[PDB]
Amino acid sequence: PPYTVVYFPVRGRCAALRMLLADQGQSWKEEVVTVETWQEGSLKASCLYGQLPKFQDGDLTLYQSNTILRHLGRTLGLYGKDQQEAALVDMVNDGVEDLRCKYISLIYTNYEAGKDDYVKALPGQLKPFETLLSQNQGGKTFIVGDQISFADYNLLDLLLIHEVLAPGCLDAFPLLSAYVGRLSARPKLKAFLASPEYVNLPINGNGKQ
Amino acid sequence: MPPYTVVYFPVRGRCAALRMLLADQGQSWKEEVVTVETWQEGSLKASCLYGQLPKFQDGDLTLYQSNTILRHLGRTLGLYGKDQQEAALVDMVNDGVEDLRCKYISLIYTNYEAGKDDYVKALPGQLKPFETLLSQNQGGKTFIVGDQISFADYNLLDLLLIHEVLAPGCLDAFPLLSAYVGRLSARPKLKAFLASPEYVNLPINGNGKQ
Ligand SMILES: N[C@@H](CCC(=O)N[C@@H](CSSC[C@H](NC(=O)CC[C@H](N)C(=O)O)C(=O)NCC(=O)O)C(=O)NCC(=O)O)C(=O)O
Ligand SMILES: N[C@@H](CCC(=O)N[C@@H](CSSC[C@H](NC(=O)CC[C@H](N)C(=O)O)C(=O)NCC(=O)O)C(=O)NCC(=O)O)C(=O)O
Ligand SMILES: [Ca+2]
Ligand SMILES: [Ca+2]
Ligand SMILES: [Ca+2]
Ligand SMILES: [Ca+2]
Ligand SMILES: [Ca+2]
Repeated sequence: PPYTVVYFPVRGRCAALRMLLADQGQSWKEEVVTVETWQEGSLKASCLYGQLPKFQDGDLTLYQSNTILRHLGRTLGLYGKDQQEAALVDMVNDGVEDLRCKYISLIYTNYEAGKDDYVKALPGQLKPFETLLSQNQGGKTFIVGDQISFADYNLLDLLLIHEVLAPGCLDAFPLLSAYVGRLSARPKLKAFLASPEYVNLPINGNGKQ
Repeated sequence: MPPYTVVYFPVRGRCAALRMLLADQGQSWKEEVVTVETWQEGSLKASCLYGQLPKFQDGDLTLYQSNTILRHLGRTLGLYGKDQQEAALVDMVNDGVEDLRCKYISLIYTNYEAGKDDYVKALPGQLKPFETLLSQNQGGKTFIVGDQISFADYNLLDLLLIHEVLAPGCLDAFPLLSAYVGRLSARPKLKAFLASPEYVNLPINGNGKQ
């Protein structure tokens, strides 16, 4: 396969790029890194920023989950139709990463005491994505433009993991709700999301969700 | 009138790198300044996509997210690598810059007193990947990716400048980063901008800490 994904046995920051690859019919190899192997230190020391994911595209080695998403976006034509739409794609993805950031901070550093405040704040954090859908073909296509982009895969994962954290959190948002259903029904993606490759990995590395 | 408008607090902050980019590229822009009082009134904030600044206008294109603005100017002004592989390396650098900027912002705004010594102790391990990247590209003598400037250079340069204010001499451990700061800061239009009142008379951050 042209691609290799190197990561812990978790969905985490590789979930969206895996959905992208599956949906696009691309083949890849998973190199699973155990925490025992990670704690040994040598792989970590070799990583540019001492972190995973690490990704290989033939001779090219990449780090940074959003670098991997933008690279796949660029090379597979999942980055909008022109420079103006590419900027809108980036603006969506940077917004997804900000909330993913907040989610990861809750999960790994403050889950027991901070979940109440997080869930209370969540509608205000999701509403921008509903507003963006409402301004693009009535929400009937994708988050930017009329073709899928890497930002759609990242937003879709963000929405899925938030439905597990806070069940019902999309019920006030009809366009986000319909978008989750529509993209989740794309045949290759539907098959991936139902497969044990996806279903039998935990969302996060500490067993919280 | 200029095609660009930057809408921000009277701070360098997350606009410093994109302003350096615009000035070094000889582009004109308008600064729209937002006071704390205006921000607190709430109307502008409610109208912002994610409730935050910067906001950037390029004609009728309205953008938010500082790295979105950097990438957009990187596309439209040809500062995004020579091909697809280089563009990915440019992203990889910028995402690393943003991760450390993140940590810097968290120190400055939420934990300066108690956290500064720990931060400064961790800092060489956080700067070293950028020294390593320079060492692997033409011996560190040109740019952070490839042989032409990219938006990631302006963001990294800003990152390095504010860390020298936070931890003077921190680049003494990193000869290629140190020479790089000096070199890029000497580019004539950028040198002029960095010396000018419109840069020097803004604070680095919004809370008076640096
Ligand atoms: N920007 C990079 C981030 C990559 C990243 O964070 N990788 C993590 C896994 S997902 S991140 C999962 C978890 N993150 C956190 O615990 C961060 C929570 C809080 N907000 C904080 O800033 O400390 C974590 O593993 N943090 C790492 C740590 O602090 O030790 C990793 O490799 N960790 C191994 C390591 O660093 O040794 C990307 O997008 O890929
Ligand atoms: N991802 C966006 C970030 C934009 C952003 O953070 N904008 C800030 C100014 S620079 S950021 C400076 C400062 N950060 C902090 O106070 C805390 C940083 C820590 N990591 C945390 O998240 O808790 C801050 O203003 N945090 C926002 C806040 O809590 O009000 C803003 O508009 N704030 C006004 C607002 O939100 O109302 C981008 O890249 O442009
Ligand atoms: Ca394998
Ligand atoms: Ca396409
Ligand atoms: Ca339902
Ligand atoms: Ca324009
Ligand atoms: Ca160029």
